[PDB]
Amino acid sequence: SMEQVAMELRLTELTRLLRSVLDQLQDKDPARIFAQPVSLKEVPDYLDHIKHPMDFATMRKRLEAQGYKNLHEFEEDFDLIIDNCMKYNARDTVFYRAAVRLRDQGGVVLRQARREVDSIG
Repeated sequence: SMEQVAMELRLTELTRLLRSVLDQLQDKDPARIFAQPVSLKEVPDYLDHIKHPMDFATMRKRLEAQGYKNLHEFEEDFDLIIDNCMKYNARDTVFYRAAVRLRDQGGVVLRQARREVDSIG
């Protein structure tokens, strides 16, 4: 139908905006601490601690499959990256500190993306 097409064009444009948001968030992680999944070879007990792992590569796969229906879903995944890290790692670690900086800096980017998604429908 023409409606299914129009909906698909909306999803495509959302995907385009989320791809730019993702790029901006990931620049706030210059050390690449959140770039890839925590290695189960190197942290074999990770899944006893963290039930829903997340990382930027895993978000990017979902994005490119147009697997985010709205910004709320995408934010949920970003929040898991931060929140998982802040639980698994102690406060006095480079990892926890990197999460706090990503959270603080990403907030700005996400504040305007919410306005852009409401604005452009």
